[PDB]
Amino acid sequence: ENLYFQGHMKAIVIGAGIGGLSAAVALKQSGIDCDVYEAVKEIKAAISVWPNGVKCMAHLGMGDIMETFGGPLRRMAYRDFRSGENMTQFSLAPLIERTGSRPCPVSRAELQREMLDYWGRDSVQFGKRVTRCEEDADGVTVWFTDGSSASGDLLIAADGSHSALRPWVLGFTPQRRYAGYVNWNGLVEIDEALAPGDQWTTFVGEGKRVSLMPVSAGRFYFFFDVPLPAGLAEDRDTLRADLSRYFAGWAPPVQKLIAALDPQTTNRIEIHDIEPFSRLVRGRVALLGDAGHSTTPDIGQGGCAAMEDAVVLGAVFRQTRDIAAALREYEAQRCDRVRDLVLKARKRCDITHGKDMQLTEAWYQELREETGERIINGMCDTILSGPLG
Ligand SMILES: Cc1cc2nc3c(=O)[nH]c(=O)nc-3n(C[C@H](O)[C@H](O)[C@H](O)COP(=O)(O)OP(=O)(O)OC[C@H]3O[C@@H](n4cnc5c(N)ncnc54)[C@H](O)[C@@H]3O)c2cc1C
Ligand SMILES: O=c1[nH]c(=O)c2[nH]c(=O)[nH]c2[nH]1
Repeated sequence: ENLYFQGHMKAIVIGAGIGGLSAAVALKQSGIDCDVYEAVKEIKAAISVWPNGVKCMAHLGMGDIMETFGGPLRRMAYRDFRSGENMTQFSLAPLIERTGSRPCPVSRAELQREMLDYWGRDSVQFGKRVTRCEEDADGVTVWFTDGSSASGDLLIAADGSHSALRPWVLGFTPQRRYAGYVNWNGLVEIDEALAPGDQWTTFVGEGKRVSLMPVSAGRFYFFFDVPLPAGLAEDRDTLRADLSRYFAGWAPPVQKLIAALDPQTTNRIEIHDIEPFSRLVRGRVALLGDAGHSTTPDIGQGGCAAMEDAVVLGAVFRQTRDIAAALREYEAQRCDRVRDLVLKARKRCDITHGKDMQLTEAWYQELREETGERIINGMCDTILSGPLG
């Protein structure tokens, strides 16, 4: 009856990705007991964690993970696809000073592992795939495909971009929108024949991108973007040849990358987003992370946004036990932010990948005249609009 006492407030968190584990950690900080449920039986290339996300991780008590595994990112450059020459290059030092943290690219595998380690695998029930939630005046209940169910006071749906709970919260089923390009990504060992080990290097041209950024342990996170129709007959077996075709004529470092990579460990993903929602919560249930907002990766803010969601979620429960009031405040704080992030990503996606090839050529022109000041400013804007400023 006094809801502050241990065992009187139970949150059910669905999903053990970045969002779910962040949310559980944040809820626990605010004195709420969480049971975490995850669909897959076992976990299974990288994420750029900008300073807004880093400060969130620090706030959540998980700062050591970022310091330890974050790649040494200190500068960036854009290179011409033919010449391979610098169009613009500059250090990120100024951004790090304005935002208060260094950027931390981290391998997805390592980030996930460390966060599970931190939360503790024993407090996660795997093979638990949620199908339905229902709420009464007393609480909320969810059902799992294996026939079990669980009840609690609060439900956090952090079940990803294909969220099963999302339709119940919204009242309809949003659909994923193909963003018009395909991303190939993976990891390779740092070889300065490709690019500098402390910088994020992107080759641009023809509405395409080839990118390298350092994660931990002397490795590069790499990705290739190509504007393409969805559904092409292309997989890991067709991979090297596909990339060779798509990037014919591109500077030698790119050919070096295509030869260096391992197709068996390289991901090919057709990029989608979802039109932003105007609601994130319903009763005792809140969407968090990709479940509440699904963006293209184009400004590297997807995982950061889920961390931001969690920080705000913990904060709204810090000094209240009125679930309905807390979740309305969560929604109030998050909804405009994640809308802007999805739309910002979308716009950048469209400029980068030649939706209008002239706008794209104009962007390349701006990169030729770029000192770094305008880009740094733009990045700071995105970062400083986060909950921890
Ligand atoms: C190619 C690419 C590059 C990216 N780069 C960046 C970047 O540089 N920086 C950045 O900040 N973000 C980046 N992102 C975005 C980032 O990866 C995601 O936003 C982030 O992983 C979302 O976390 P999440 O927990 O909400 O979703 P997920 O990581 O997808 O986790 C959801 C979890 O829920 C589980 N689940 C699904 N359905 C059910 C069910 N019904 N019942 C129970 N559990 C279920 C899933 O198994 C999964 O473990 C990138 C994304 C992509 C695709
Ligand atoms: O602009 C991008 N930033 C990223 O952090 C990222 N990650 C990715 O796969 N594609 C992109 N694009």
